[PDB]
Amino acid sequence: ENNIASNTYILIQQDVANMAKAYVHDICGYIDVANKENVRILSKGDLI
Amino acid sequence: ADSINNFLANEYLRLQSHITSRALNILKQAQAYETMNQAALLQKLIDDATSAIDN
Amino acid sequence: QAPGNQDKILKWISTLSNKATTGESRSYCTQLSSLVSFYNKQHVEQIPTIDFNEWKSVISTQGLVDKVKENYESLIKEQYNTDAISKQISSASSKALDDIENELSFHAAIWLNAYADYTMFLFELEEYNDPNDYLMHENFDFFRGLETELEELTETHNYIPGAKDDVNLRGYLATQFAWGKKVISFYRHPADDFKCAKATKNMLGR
Ligand SMILES: CCCCCCCCCCCCCCCCCC(=O)OC[C@H](COP(=O)([O-])OCC[N+](C)(C)C)OC(=O)CCCCCCCCCCCCCCCCC
Repeated sequence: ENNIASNTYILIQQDVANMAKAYVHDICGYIDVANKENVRILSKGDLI
Repeated sequence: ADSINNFLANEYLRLQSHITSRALNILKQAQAYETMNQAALLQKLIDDATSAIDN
Repeated sequence: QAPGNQDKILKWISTLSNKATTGESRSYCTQLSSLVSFYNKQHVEQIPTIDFNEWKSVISTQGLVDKVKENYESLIKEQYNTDAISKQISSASSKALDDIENELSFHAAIWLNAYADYTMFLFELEEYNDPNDYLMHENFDFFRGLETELEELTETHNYIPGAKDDVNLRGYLATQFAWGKKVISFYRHPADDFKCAKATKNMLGR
Protein backbone atom coordinates (compact mmCIF):
# COMPACT_ATOMS: atom_id res chain seq x y z
CA GLU A 1 0.00 0.00 0.00
CA ASN A 2 3.05 2.30 0.12
CA ASN A 3 5.77 1.03 -2.24
CA ILE A 4 3.89 -0.27 -5.30
CA ALA A 5 2.87 2.01 -8.18
CA SER A 6 -0.57 0.68 -9.09
CA ASN A 7 -3.90 2.35 -9.82
CA THR A 8 -5.83 -0.35 -7.93
CA TYR A 9 -5.46 -2.97 -5.22
CA ILE A 10 -7.08 -5.58 -7.50
CA LEU A 11 -3.79 -7.01 -8.75
CA ILE A 12 -4.14 -9.01 -11.96
CA GLN A 13 -1.06 -10.68 -13.44
CA GLN A 14 -1.31 -10.96 -17.23
CA ASP A 15 2.40 -10.67 -18.10
CA VAL A 16 5.73 -11.56 -16.52
CA ALA A 17 7.43 -8.25 -17.34
CA ASN A 18 7.64 -7.08 -13.72
CA MET A 19 8.78 -10.57 -12.70
CA ALA A 20 11.59 -11.29 -15.17
CA LYS A 21 12.90 -7.72 -14.95
CA ALA A 22 13.42 -8.11 -11.20
CA TYR A 23 15.15 -11.46 -11.74
CA VAL A 24 17.72 -10.17 -14.25
CA HIS A 25 18.31 -7.21 -11.92
CA ASP A 26 18.99 -9.78 -9.16
CA ILE A 27 20.78 -12.78 -10.67
CA CYS A 28 23.00 -10.51 -12.77
CA GLY A 29 24.21 -8.58 -9.73
CA TYR A 30 26.00 -11.74 -8.56
CA ILE A 31 28.13 -11.81 -11.72
CA ASP A 32 31.92 -11.36 -11.45
CA VAL A 33 31.82 -13.42 -8.23
CA ALA A 34 33.96 -16.18 -9.73
CA ASN A 35 36.14 -13.84 -11.81
CA LYS A 36 36.73 -11.82 -8.65
CA GLU A 37 37.82 -15.02 -6.91
CA ASN A 38 40.19 -15.75 -9.79
CA VAL A 39 41.79 -12.34 -9.22
CA ARG A 40 42.70 -13.25 -5.64
CA ILE A 41 43.83 -16.80 -6.45
CA LEU A 42 45.78 -15.72 -9.53
CA SER A 43 47.15 -12.51 -8.00
CA LYS A 44 48.47 -14.67 -5.14
CA GLY A 45 51.60 -15.81 -6.97
CA ASP A 46 53.09 -15.81 -10.45
CA LEU A 47 53.59 -19.21 -12.06
CA ILE A 48 56.66 -18.41 -14.22
CA ALA B 1 21.27 -21.51 -5.98
CA ASP B 2 21.67 -24.36 -8.47
CA SER B 3 22.81 -21.97 -11.21
CA ILE B 4 25.47 -20.43 -8.96
CA ASN B 5 26.71 -23.82 -7.76
CA ASN B 6 27.01 -25.07 -11.34
CA PHE B 7 28.67 -21.80 -12.40
CA LEU B 8 31.44 -21.90 -9.80
CA ALA B 9 31.80 -25.65 -10.41
CA ASN B 10 32.37 -25.41 -14.17
CA GLU B 11 34.31 -22.17 -13.67
CA TYR B 12 36.62 -23.96 -11.22
CA LEU B 13 37.54 -26.50 -13.91
CA ARG B 14 38.15 -23.73 -16.46
CA LEU B 15 40.67 -22.12 -14.11
CA GLN B 16 42.28 -25.51 -13.47
CA SER B 17 42.69 -26.04 -17.21
CA HIS B 18 44.09 -22.51 -17.54
CA ILE B 19 46.86 -23.16 -15.01
CA THR B 20 47.91 -26.61 -16.22
CA SER B 21 47.78 -25.30 -19.79
CA ARG B 22 49.99 -22.36 -18.80
CA ALA B 23 52.40 -24.61 -16.91
CA LEU B 24 52.56 -26.92 -19.93
CA ASN B 25 52.98 -24.18 -22.55
CA ILE B 26 55.74 -22.45 -20.59
CA LEU B 27 57.51 -25.81 -20.36
CA LYS B 28 57.09 -26.66 -24.05
CA GLN B 29 57.93 -23.08 -25.01
CA ALA B 30 61.11 -23.23 -22.93
CA GLN B 31 62.04 -26.55 -24.55
CA ALA B 32 61.68 -24.86 -27.94
CA TYR B 33 64.25 -22.21 -27.02
CA GLU B 34 66.47 -24.87 -25.45
CA THR B 35 66.53 -26.80 -28.73
CA MET B 36 67.28 -23.54 -30.56
CA ASN B 37 70.30 -22.86 -28.35
CA GLN B 38 71.59 -26.37 -29.03
CA ALA B 39 71.20 -25.94 -32.80
CA ALA B 40 72.91 -22.54 -32.66
CA LEU B 41 75.86 -24.02 -30.75
CA LEU B 42 76.32 -26.88 -33.22
CA GLN B 43 75.78 -24.49 -36.14
CA LYS B 44 78.86 -22.58 -34.99
CA LEU B 45 80.87 -25.80 -35.17
CA ILE B 46 79.86 -26.27 -38.81
CA ASP B 47 80.61 -22.59 -39.45
CA ASP B 48 84.10 -23.10 -38.02
CA ALA B 49 84.68 -26.08 -40.32
CA THR B 50 83.62 -24.15 -43.43
CA SER B 51 85.89 -21.24 -42.51
CA ALA B 52 88.81 -23.65 -42.05
CA ILE B 53 88.29 -24.87 -45.62
CA ASP B 54 88.35 -21.30 -46.94
CA ASN B 55 91.60 -20.62 -45.08
CA GLN C 1 27.11 -33.53 -11.99
CA ALA C 2 27.19 -32.93 -15.74
CA PRO C 3 24.01 -34.81 -16.77
CA GLY C 4 20.45 -34.19 -15.68
CA ASN C 5 21.34 -31.29 -13.37
CA GLN C 6 19.72 -28.69 -15.68
CA ASP C 7 16.46 -30.46 -16.55
CA LYS C 8 14.42 -28.72 -13.85
CA ILE C 9 16.03 -25.37 -14.69
CA LEU C 10 14.67 -25.67 -18.24
CA LYS C 11 11.07 -26.32 -17.20
CA TRP C 12 11.02 -23.22 -14.99
CA ILE C 13 12.40 -20.85 -17.64
CA SER C 14 10.09 -22.35 -20.26
CA THR C 15 6.94 -21.65 -18.25
CA LEU C 16 8.16 -18.17 -17.31
CA SER C 17 8.64 -17.51 -21.03
CA ASN C 18 5.29 -18.99 -22.06
CA LYS C 19 3.49 -16.62 -19.67
CA ALA C 20 5.20 -13.69 -21.42
CA THR C 21 2.91 -11.99 -23.94
CA THR C 22 4.13 -8.42 -24.43
CA GLY C 23 7.32 -7.91 -26.39
CA GLU C 24 8.88 -6.10 -23.43
CA SER C 25 8.43 -9.14 -21.18
CA ARG C 26 9.76 -11.45 -23.89
CA SER C 27 12.96 -9.38 -24.02
CA TYR C 28 13.55 -9.74 -20.28
CA CYS C 29 13.05 -13.49 -20.70
CA THR C 30 15.86 -13.55 -23.26
CA GLN C 31 18.15 -11.72 -20.84
CA LEU C 32 17.12 -14.10 -18.06
CA SER C 33 17.69 -17.15 -20.25
CA SER C 34 21.16 -15.94 -21.25
CA LEU C 35 22.32 -15.54 -17.65
CA VAL C 36 21.03 -19.03 -16.83
CA SER C 37 22.78 -20.55 -19.85
CA PHE C 38 25.82 -18.44 -18.98
CA TYR C 39 25.95 -19.68 -15.39
CA ASN C 40 24.88 -23.23 -16.28
CA LYS C 41 27.35 -23.71 -19.15
CA GLN C 42 29.19 -26.99 -18.66
CA HIS C 43 32.99 -27.09 -18.92
CA VAL C 44 34.61 -30.38 -19.95
CA GLU C 45 38.08 -30.26 -21.53
CA GLN C 46 39.88 -33.23 -19.92
CA ILE C 47 42.26 -31.25 -17.70
CA PRO C 48 45.61 -32.91 -18.52
CA THR C 49 47.92 -34.32 -15.88
CA ILE C 50 51.49 -33.00 -15.77
CA ASP C 51 54.33 -35.50 -15.28
CA PHE C 52 57.19 -33.25 -14.19
CA ASN C 53 59.44 -36.31 -13.86
CA GLU C 54 59.19 -36.95 -17.60
CA TRP C 55 60.10 -33.37 -18.52
CA LYS C 56 62.72 -33.25 -15.77
CA SER C 57 64.48 -36.26 -17.32
CA VAL C 58 64.31 -35.73 -21.09
CA ILE C 59 65.50 -32.10 -21.03
CA SER C 60 64.95 -28.96 -18.95
CA THR C 61 66.76 -25.96 -17.52
CA GLN C 62 68.28 -26.61 -14.10
CA GLY C 63 65.89 -25.35 -11.44
CA LEU C 64 63.15 -24.61 -13.99
CA VAL C 65 61.21 -27.88 -14.04
CA ASP C 66 61.28 -27.90 -10.23
CA LYS C 67 60.42 -24.21 -9.91
CA VAL C 68 57.42 -24.66 -12.21
CA LYS C 69 56.24 -27.73 -10.29
CA GLU C 70 56.40 -26.15 -6.84
CA ASN C 71 54.76 -22.95 -8.10
CA TYR C 72 52.20 -24.88 -10.16
CA GLU C 73 51.17 -27.05 -7.21
CA SER C 74 50.77 -24.00 -4.96
CA LEU C 75 48.00 -22.53 -7.11
CA ILE C 76 46.24 -25.89 -7.55
CA LYS C 77 45.59 -25.89 -3.80
CA GLU C 78 43.61 -22.66 -4.04
CA GLN C 79 39.92 -23.27 -4.72
CA TYR C 80 36.64 -21.39 -4.69
CA ASN C 81 34.89 -20.88 -1.34
CA THR C 82 31.39 -22.07 -2.21
CA ASP C 83 30.30 -21.86 1.44
CA ALA C 84 30.59 -18.08 1.82
CA ILE C 85 28.58 -17.46 -1.36
CA SER C 86 25.93 -20.02 -0.39
CA LYS C 87 25.09 -18.04 2.76
CA GLN C 88 24.88 -14.50 1.36
CA ILE C 89 22.57 -15.51 -1.49
CA SER C 90 20.25 -17.29 0.96
CA SER C 91 20.25 -14.65 3.71
CA ALA C 92 19.26 -11.56 1.71
CA SER C 93 19.39 -10.52 -1.93
CA SER C 94 18.25 -7.72 -4.25
CA LYS C 95 16.07 -5.58 -2.01
CA ALA C 96 14.48 -4.57 -5.31
CA LEU C 97 13.46 -8.22 -5.70
CA ASP C 98 11.56 -7.79 -2.43
CA ASP C 99 9.20 -5.54 -4.40
CA ILE C 100 7.64 -8.46 -6.26
CA GLU C 101 8.10 -10.81 -3.30
CA ASN C 102 5.57 -8.61 -1.50
CA GLU C 103 3.54 -7.88 -4.64
CA LEU C 104 2.94 -11.49 -5.67
CA SER C 105 2.32 -12.42 -2.03
CA PHE C 106 -0.49 -9.87 -1.76
CA HIS C 107 -1.62 -10.67 -5.30
CA ALA C 108 -1.91 -14.33 -4.28
CA ALA C 109 -3.76 -13.45 -1.07
CA ILE C 110 -6.38 -11.68 -3.20
CA TRP C 111 -7.02 -14.76 -5.34
CA LEU C 112 -6.72 -17.13 -2.39
CA ASN C 113 -9.58 -15.26 -0.73
CA ALA C 114 -11.62 -15.79 -3.90
CA TYR C 115 -10.57 -19.44 -4.07
CA ALA C 116 -11.79 -19.85 -0.49
CA ASP C 117 -15.08 -18.11 -1.33
CA TYR C 118 -15.92 -20.53 -4.12
CA THR C 119 -14.62 -23.46 -2.08
CA MET C 120 -16.65 -22.62 1.02
CA PHE C 121 -19.77 -22.00 -1.04
CA LEU C 122 -19.57 -25.45 -2.62
CA PHE C 123 -19.00 -26.73 0.92
CA GLU C 124 -22.16 -25.15 2.34
CA LEU C 125 -24.07 -26.03 -0.84
CA GLU C 126 -23.72 -29.70 0.14
CA GLU C 127 -26.46 -29.49 2.77
CA TYR C 128 -28.84 -27.55 0.49
CA ASN C 129 -30.81 -29.80 -1.87
CA ASP C 130 -34.14 -29.54 -3.68
CA PRO C 131 -35.11 -25.87 -3.22
CA ASN C 132 -38.69 -26.99 -3.95
CA ASP C 133 -38.69 -29.01 -0.70
CA TYR C 134 -37.98 -26.08 1.64
CA LEU C 135 -40.46 -23.55 2.95
CA MET C 136 -40.33 -19.96 1.75
CA HIS C 137 -38.86 -18.32 4.85
CA GLU C 138 -36.32 -21.14 5.28
CA ASN C 139 -34.92 -20.77 1.76
CA PHE C 140 -34.44 -17.05 2.36
CA ASP C 141 -32.36 -17.98 5.41
CA PHE C 142 -29.97 -20.06 3.32
CA PHE C 143 -29.63 -17.03 1.02
CA ARG C 144 -29.27 -14.53 3.84
CA GLY C 145 -29.60 -10.99 2.47
CA LEU C 146 -32.56 -11.47 0.14
CA GLU C 147 -35.06 -10.62 2.87
CA THR C 148 -33.12 -7.42 3.51
CA GLU C 149 -33.26 -6.47 -0.18
CA LEU C 150 -36.93 -7.44 -0.30
CA GLU C 151 -37.66 -4.99 2.52
CA GLU C 152 -35.88 -2.25 0.57
CA LEU C 153 -38.15 -2.77 -2.43
CA THR C 154 -41.20 -2.68 -0.15
CA GLU C 155 -40.28 0.35 1.95
CA THR C 156 -39.42 2.33 -1.20
CA HIS C 157 -42.62 1.13 -2.92
CA ASN C 158 -40.67 -0.50 -5.75
CA TYR C 159 -43.33 -3.19 -5.97
CA ILE C 160 -42.93 -3.64 -9.74
CA PRO C 161 -41.27 -7.09 -9.92
CA GLY C 162 -37.84 -7.00 -11.50
CA ALA C 163 -37.40 -3.24 -11.82
CA LYS C 164 -34.04 -3.17 -10.04
CA ASP C 165 -32.75 -6.41 -11.60
CA ASP C 166 -30.49 -5.72 -14.58
CA VAL C 167 -31.65 -8.95 -16.26
CA ASN C 168 -35.21 -9.67 -15.13
CA LEU C 169 -35.10 -13.24 -16.42
CA ARG C 170 -38.33 -13.96 -14.54
CA GLY C 171 -39.92 -11.17 -16.58
CA TYR C 172 -38.91 -12.73 -19.89
CA LEU C 173 -40.28 -16.16 -18.96
CA ALA C 174 -43.72 -14.70 -18.24
CA THR C 175 -43.77 -12.68 -21.49
CA GLN C 176 -42.66 -15.44 -23.88
CA PHE C 177 -46.12 -15.36 -25.48
CA ALA C 178 -47.50 -12.02 -24.30
CA TRP C 179 -48.99 -9.38 -26.56
CA GLY C 180 -46.72 -6.36 -26.82
CA LYS C 181 -43.82 -8.35 -25.42
CA LYS C 182 -41.92 -6.03 -23.10
CA VAL C 183 -40.20 -6.03 -19.72
CA ILE C 184 -40.27 -3.25 -17.16
CA SER C 185 -37.63 -0.58 -17.65
CA PHE C 186 -34.64 -0.61 -15.33
CA TYR C 187 -35.29 0.98 -11.93
CA ARG C 188 -38.85 1.96 -12.86
CA HIS C 189 -40.80 3.22 -9.85
CA PRO C 190 -44.62 2.86 -9.83
CA ALA C 191 -44.96 6.54 -8.85
CA ASP C 192 -42.71 8.43 -11.28
CA ASP C 193 -44.42 10.20 -14.18
CA PHE C 194 -42.27 11.97 -16.78
CA LYS C 195 -45.25 13.04 -18.89
CA CYS C 196 -44.94 16.39 -20.65
CA ALA C 197 -47.27 18.62 -22.65
CA LYS C 198 -46.83 21.50 -25.08
CA ALA C 199 -48.99 23.96 -27.00
CA THR C 200 -48.12 24.67 -30.63
CA LYS C 201 -49.61 26.76 -33.42
CA ASN C 202 -51.52 23.61 -34.37
CA MET C 203 -53.89 21.63 -32.19
CA LEU C 204 -53.07 18.60 -30.04
CA GLY C 205 -49.48 19.80 -29.67
CA ARG C 206 -48.68 18.90 -33.28
C1 LIG D 1 -58.29 -11.24 -12.80
C2 LIG D 1 -58.75 -10.29 -11.70
C3 LIG D 1 -58.05 -8.93 -11.79
C4 LIG D 1 -57.94 -8.46 -13.24
C5 LIG D 1 -57.37 -7.04 -13.26
C6 LIG D 1 -57.03 -6.63 -14.70
C7 LIG D 1 -55.78 -7.35 -15.19
C8 LIG D 1 -55.49 -6.94 -16.63
C9 LIG D 1 -54.29 -7.74 -17.14
C10 LIG D 1 -53.35 -6.80 -17.91
C11 LIG D 1 -54.06 -6.24 -19.14
C12 LIG D 1 -53.06 -5.40 -19.93
C13 LIG D 1 -53.64 -5.00 -21.29
C14 LIG D 1 -52.54 -4.29 -22.08
C15 LIG D 1 -52.74 -4.47 -23.58
C16 LIG D 1 -51.50 -3.96 -24.31
C17 LIG D 1 -51.21 -4.81 -25.54
C18 LIG D 1 -50.13 -4.11 -26.36
O1 LIG D 1 -49.07 -3.90 -25.88
O2 LIG D 1 -50.39 -3.72 -27.68
C19 LIG D 1 -49.57 -4.39 -28.59
C20 LIG D 1 -50.22 -4.44 -29.97
C21 LIG D 1 -49.88 -5.79 -30.60
O3 LIG D 1 -48.49 -5.98 -30.58
P1 LIG D 1 -47.91 -7.27 -29.75
O4 LIG D 1 -46.58 -7.67 -30.35
O5 LIG D 1 -47.73 -6.94 -28.29
O6 LIG D 1 -48.95 -8.54 -29.88
C22 LIG D 1 -49.18 -9.08 -31.14
C23 LIG D 1 -50.51 -9.84 -31.12
N1 LIG D 1 -50.59 -10.87 -32.15
C24 LIG D 1 -49.80 -12.02 -31.76
C25 LIG D 1 -51.98 -11.29 -32.27
C26 LIG D 1 -50.14 -10.39 -33.44
O7 LIG D 1 -49.72 -3.39 -30.75
C27 LIG D 1 -49.97 -2.13 -30.20
O8 LIG D 1 -49.07 -1.49 -29.76
C28 LIG D 1 -51.39 -1.57 -30.17
C29 LIG D 1 -51.60 -0.82 -28.85
C30 LIG D 1 -53.09 -0.68 -28.58
C31 LIG D 1 -53.31 -0.51 -27.08
C32 LIG D 1 -54.81 -0.57 -26.76
C33 LIG D 1 -55.02 -1.03 -25.32
C34 LIG D 1 -55.15 0.17 -24.39
C35 LIG D 1 -55.70 -0.32 -23.04
C36 LIG D 1 -54.69 -0.06 -21.93
C37 LIG D 1 -55.00 1.25 -21.20
C38 LIG D 1 -55.90 0.97 -20.00
C39 LIG D 1 -55.60 1.95 -18.87
C40 LIG D 1 -56.65 1.78 -17.78
C41 LIG D 1 -56.35 2.72 -16.61
C42 LIG D 1 -57.62 2.87 -15.78
C43 LIG D 1 -57.35 3.84 -14.63
C44 LIG D 1 -58.66 4.17 -13.92
